[PDB]
Amino acid sequence: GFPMKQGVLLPTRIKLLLTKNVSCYRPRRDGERKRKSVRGAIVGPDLAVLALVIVKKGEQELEGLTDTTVPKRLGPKRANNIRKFFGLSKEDDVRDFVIRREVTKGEKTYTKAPKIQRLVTPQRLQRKRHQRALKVRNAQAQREAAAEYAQLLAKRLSERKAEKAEI
Amino acid sequence: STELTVQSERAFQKQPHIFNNPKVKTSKRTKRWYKNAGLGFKTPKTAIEGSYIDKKCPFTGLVSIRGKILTGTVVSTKMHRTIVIRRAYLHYIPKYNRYEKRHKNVPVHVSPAFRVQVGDIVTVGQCRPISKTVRFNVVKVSAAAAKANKQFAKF
Amino acid sequence: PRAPRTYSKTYSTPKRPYESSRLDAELKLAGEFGLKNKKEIYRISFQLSKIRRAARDLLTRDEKDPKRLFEGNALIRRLVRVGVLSEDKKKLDYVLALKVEDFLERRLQTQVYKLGLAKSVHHARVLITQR
Amino acid sequence: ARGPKKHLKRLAAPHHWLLDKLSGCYAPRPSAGPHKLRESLPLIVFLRNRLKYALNGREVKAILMQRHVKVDGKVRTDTTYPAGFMDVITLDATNENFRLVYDVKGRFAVHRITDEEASYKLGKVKKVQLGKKGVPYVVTHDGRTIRYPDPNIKVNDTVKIDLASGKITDFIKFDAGKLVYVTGGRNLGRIGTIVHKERHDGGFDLVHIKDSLDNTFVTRLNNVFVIGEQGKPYISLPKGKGIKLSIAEERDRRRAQQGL
Amino acid sequence: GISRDSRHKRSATGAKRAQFRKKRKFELGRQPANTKIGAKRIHSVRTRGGNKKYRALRIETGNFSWASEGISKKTRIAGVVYHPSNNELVRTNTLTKAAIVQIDATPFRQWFEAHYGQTLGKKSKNAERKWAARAASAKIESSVESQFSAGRLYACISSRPGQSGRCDGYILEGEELAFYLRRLTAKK
RNA sequence: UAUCUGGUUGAUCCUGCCAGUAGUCAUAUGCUUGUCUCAAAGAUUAAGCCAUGCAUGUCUAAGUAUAAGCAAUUUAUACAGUGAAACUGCGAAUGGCUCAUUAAAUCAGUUAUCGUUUAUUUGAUAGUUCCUUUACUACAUGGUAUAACUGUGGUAAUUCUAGAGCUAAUACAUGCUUAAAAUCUCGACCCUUUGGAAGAGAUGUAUUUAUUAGAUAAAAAAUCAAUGUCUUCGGACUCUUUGAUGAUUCAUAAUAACUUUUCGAAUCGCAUGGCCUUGUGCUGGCGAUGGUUCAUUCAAAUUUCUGCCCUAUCAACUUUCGAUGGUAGGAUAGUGGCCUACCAUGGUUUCAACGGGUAACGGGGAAUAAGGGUUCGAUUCCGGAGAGGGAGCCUGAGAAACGGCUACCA
RNA sequence: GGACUUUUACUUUGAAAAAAUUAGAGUGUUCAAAGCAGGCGUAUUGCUCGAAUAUAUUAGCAUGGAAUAAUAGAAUAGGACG
RNA sequence: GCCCGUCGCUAGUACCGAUUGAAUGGCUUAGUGAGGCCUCAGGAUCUGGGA
Ligand SMILES: [Mg+2]
Ligand SMILES: [Mg+2]
Ligand SMILES: [Mg+2]
Ligand SMILES: [Mg+2]
Ligand SMILES: [Mg+2]
Ligand SMILES: [Mg+2]
Ligand SMILES: [Mg+2]
Ligand SMILES: [Mg+2]
Ligand SMILES: [Mg+2]
Ligand SMILES: [Mg+2]
Ligand SMILES: [Mg+2]
Ligand SMILES: [Mg+2]
Ligand SMILES: [Mg+2]
Ligand SMILES: [Mg+2]
Ligand SMILES: [Mg+2]
Ligand SMILES: [Mg+2]
Ligand SMILES: [Mg+2]
Ligand SMILES: [Mg+2]
Ligand SMILES: [Mg+2]
Ligand SMILES: [Mg+2]
Ligand SMILES: [Mg+2]
Ligand SMILES: [Mg+2]
Ligand SMILES: [Mg+2]
Ligand SMILES: [Mg+2]
Ligand SMILES: [Mg+2]
Ligand SMILES: [Mg+2]
Ligand SMILES: [Mg+2]
Ligand SMILES: [Mg+2]
Ligand SMILES: [Mg+2]
Ligand SMILES: [Mg+2]
Ligand SMILES: [Mg+2]
Ligand SMILES: [Mg+2]
Ligand SMILES: [Mg+2]
Ligand SMILES: [Mg+2]
Ligand SMILES: [Mg+2]
Repeated sequence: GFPMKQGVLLPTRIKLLLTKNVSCYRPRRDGERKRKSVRGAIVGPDLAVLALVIVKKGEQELEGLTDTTVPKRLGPKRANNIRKFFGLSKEDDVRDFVIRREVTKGEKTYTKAPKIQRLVTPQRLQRKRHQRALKVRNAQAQREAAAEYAQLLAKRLSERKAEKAEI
Repeated sequence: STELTVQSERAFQKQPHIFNNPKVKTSKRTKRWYKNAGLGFKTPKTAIEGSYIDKKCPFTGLVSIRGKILTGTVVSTKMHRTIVIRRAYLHYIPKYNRYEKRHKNVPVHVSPAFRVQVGDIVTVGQCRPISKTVRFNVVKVSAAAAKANKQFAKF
Repeated sequence: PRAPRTYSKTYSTPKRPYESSRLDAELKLAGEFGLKNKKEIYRISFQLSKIRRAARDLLTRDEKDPKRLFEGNALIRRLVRVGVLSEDKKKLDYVLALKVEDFLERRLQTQVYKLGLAKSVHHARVLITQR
Repeated sequence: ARGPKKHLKRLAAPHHWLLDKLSGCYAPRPSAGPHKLRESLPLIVFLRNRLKYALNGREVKAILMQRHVKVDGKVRTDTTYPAGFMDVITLDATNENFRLVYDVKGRFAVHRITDEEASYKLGKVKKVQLGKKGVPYVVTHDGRTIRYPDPNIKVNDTVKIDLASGKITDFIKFDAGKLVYVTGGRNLGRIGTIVHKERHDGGFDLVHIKDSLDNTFVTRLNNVFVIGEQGKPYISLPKGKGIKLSIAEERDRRRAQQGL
Repeated sequence: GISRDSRHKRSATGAKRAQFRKKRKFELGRQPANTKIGAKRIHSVRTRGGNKKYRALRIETGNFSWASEGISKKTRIAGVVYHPSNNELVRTNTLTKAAIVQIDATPFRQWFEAHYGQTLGKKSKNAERKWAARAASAKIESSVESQFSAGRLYACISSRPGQSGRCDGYILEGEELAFYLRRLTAKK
């Protein structure tokens, strides 16, 4: 039951060090690597199962395959992705193009659409408006307290020359 | 210790970031830098008049004296630019109510602003780890030679 | 990982195990105050012992020394408090004197008998231990 | 040993907390904050062990989470938040203000203070460097960064602070003859004006103190906290005014007060 | 890996010390970048507490400054020509601090002539002003002018390429240039 | 709390040991054993080996919900309650255990960092991001590729997982922006003077290098090269600005550039209001999570002075293969023979080096009570070290981690 | 602020100084070993004392002392003051 | 009277000693050398020179 691993070549087994983001391994812990057996990527008579994908459909239909067609479980949830799974232009408004999945509660048939993320909304612009506003507001305040200190030094200098003219 | 040559290494010796502009015609060739180490230790004139380089010099170099200040009498000047002194002292054993003579040798860097010989008493100052063993830098000679010229010939 | 729960012992044994004279003198104390143990005597003579040490130690410092006056007074008043020390000899060269029976004379055992109410040191015990 | 320690064993905890030996095995380890570990009173100890206001620790969290309690103004929701000298604990309910200021035995006393004295605190400046962009700053024993302070202000000076806003409204220079609170050593909690300071280039300037009972003593300059003028302090001092009486003196005061 | 403890290593008496504890990672050392010349290739390395260090292995350009002219240009790095620590660095043309290199001159040329209007070796309005303003200042220096004919300038690397991913330095000048000039040929 | 007694002789006085005597937070064992409280306890020998169970996980209004989940009601046709799974984030470096190693090591007291790293807490801190700069750059917000899931599977077997098909973000990867001004270099033109100019670019922070300012030890002049501001056109310059430390090439700033370019909010929760030229315009409340730099706090790492048991049936030791110093680099978080090159011949020792032994972790302390001492400390607190033995390392702020991985040995 | 200073031992006071332990104060855990409590009233709406002190030495620091014991100084004058 | 040594018995202890005897533990020459890390290459596939 050991699995193949693309690009090992060899028609045998070996034991590799495996990491995150790699086939035939799911790390149990941050920065963990486990040393595991692996089967080669070259088909031999020892394989219990060969995994195969259809790329061109031959002259005849294969029962449970061409003849049946299974729908894609989930639909588009991010803003522009709906816009691309329908081709809409940032004009058409998504909210009515989000997909809707019906279901029944025995005698209550319900409806539940996603939750469009990265949607541009009035709320979000108030936060953009706010950031900039704070940045600039601070910026001026920071000049003020600065210039206030220039003064605190300017009429401190002319106090060391009102002192240097007393004696 | 140093003496002579000064430019005697494979690399060029220079105080770091002390540029002398060749364009600007000067009467001293090398612009020199120094400080006063503090704690009232006269930065002797030989360190200002000097031409030596020693980066581990307390007056011309990039060390810094902070911490223990100690004295001891020079017992070894065979190492180039570093000496070894003996700090003697009496250690008290309570049961007998008496002390015994003990001693320790502390190795210490000595800048070619000083001319030390064996037997000279020397006030050293603690600095940063300067080598495997040396944690001190000679900072004043409270000696001279111990009356050497009063050992000349006959009448 | 806790705080050491502290203890210490409250009695002391005699150096010499079979001194016929100390032995008599000891029983007689029990016979008189209704004790059950030589320990009950060992206990006190030990208390007494340290008190004297405290008193000796204090007596070697100079007269009107701060610790002496503080720790001296404290010792004396506490002794008076339980009625061991005489009002007159309230200056710790009689705490230095003192003796065991001056301590024995103040056990509830002994008071509960002294003003009647028991009429025997033993009946005194039994009454006390019986609530 | 491998990283930050997160626990505090009872007995390792500072003494002036007046924690008790048994009833557990740990003490609350003071959060990282404004005051050093070993010179602080965490909120749990003050709310519970001083004020007796909660019984359980678990109750102390329930109290704070309502945001009753506010240090220096801000609301503070950290069971072991490191409160410390010169701060202002406030209970919004019970209309109650406190200041953390020392005993004479060296302990943080409960000390009730006015509703308006509670709107500022004192801070010893611990350093004054020239920060980024040429802007000079001071930093105070309780870790506050205050930009653009008075030039005349330098290290060891104390400083009155708004709380309400960040700013410095006044400072007191470290001169011979200024009211001093002692924050450290055995002489911790004593108060006494200043005689003169031993210099000692290289480390540990000594500061000679004399109080209002013409008794004298010394500490390290580090341990000296300016708080005002002979007579005139700048905060209300806890009763006994940090004068420190002999054990005999204190005995007598306590066994003179007796006639029930 | 590489340790930097002192706890191996005999005591100053010469005594042999037992092993107490194992290698900690905070006394760790890592291997030399041994950087060479050509086609930018740098590898970041994760050093204590976040803190990247940049390990240059192969560099072809660095930022070099002519101190007495107070400018800095970015030139190719031609070669390593002298190194006080170890000759193998020179022969394998390895970049490290202290290394003596040769760079390009033609950026320090294009600046000079466009600023002095004099040209090394061998008509605008304001330019003539500024050019004439300068000089009695255009005197350069023989041992530096010569090098331009060759189109290569001697320079001492001043950065730490294994540390910072930069191979930077200053042109050689006056006193210190004479030092290496002497060493160059009186070894050649 | 300053005490001795029995035993050599025919008897005697001595020397002198054996014996007695008492304590032991000092172990075992025997016999005996009723009550309150207190409560040490697989250290010693075997840091020998271990069945099985448990000892690290974690969610707020506030990162991610189309559960083909539960709930239904109560306004919600994008979402909205509640919420498994999973992703993301944080923690797992604390704690607890043990005393094998360790004899100038650890550890203690006392120092140093002007020799560094520091998640976090607390406090400060960011108008500069684009581009030959009128036919313009998503800002009303740019990219996919994945878990969970669905379905197809493989193995005797595990916290094994494979092929297929989906889909999120505070995961991954991108990428716009904002005032006034001042100073710099270029310089189209005009004109000879003593000379001046439209207008063109550049200038956030961080990185790397080089250069400069960072004065002050009491006062004055002349001249060279550049070149500032004010003319009562020979001339003058008059007020002239300076932080800290015992001490710095310090803090901070300035010039020329450098960068596979660090940071500069494409985030979330509650409220919904002002304001007219009625655009769903332009604004705008409270606080979360972020974010660079500095400070602070929890830290760490090294580090100065002095101090260890027995041993000479250990007297010379140290440099094979760094031993002691110098120069340069490299490496590090950073000093440093830490490592490498080159060069030198140093370093320690009867004041006991070096070697050996320890049935040796160090300290606070414990037992014995005239005093001086003697003996003990695996073990409730602090420090250190380890996880069967060694080494290696990944993650991370922090491990050379073992209830993490990798290898060898057992 | 400048300009310079023979070295030490001893002793005095003082700083800096963990807690538990120890010595020791206060408090009737019923006593006690302990513990750091507790004590008063209007016991219906709080009053209040506490949680000391000492030891803590050898080394380092800081200060007073100038006996005792060392060290150094001026003799080929290369002496001392101006 | 005391008393010394060989010689003889029983029992116990330590020594010397062929076996170039044995065992444990600590270092360590030379040879062989796992593994991760760094590094020169590599390029199953997968995109805009990089992965
Ligand atoms: Mg979103
Ligand atoms: Mg030498
Ligand atoms: Mg805590
Ligand atoms: Mg200091
Ligand atoms: Mg390499
Ligand atoms: Mg006999
Ligand atoms: Mg007889
Ligand atoms: Mg006879
Ligand atoms: Mg005996
Ligand atoms: Mg065991
Ligand atoms: Mg045990
Ligand atoms: Mg839902
Ligand atoms: Mg631990
Ligand atoms: Mg992709
Ligand atoms: Mg991110
Ligand atoms: Mg000047
Ligand atoms: Mg200054
Ligand atoms: Mg700097
Ligand atoms: Mg509205
Ligand atoms: Mg032997
Ligand atoms: Mg070296
Ligand atoms: Mg030799
Ligand atoms: Mg000996
Ligand atoms: Mg051992
Ligand atoms: Mg121990
Ligand atoms: Mg021991
Ligand atoms: Mg053991
Ligand atoms: Mg460990
Ligand atoms: Mg085991
Ligand atoms: Mg080995
Ligand atoms: Mg391990
Ligand atoms: Mg385990
Ligand atoms: Mg663990
Ligand atoms: Mg003392
Ligand atoms: Mg105490």
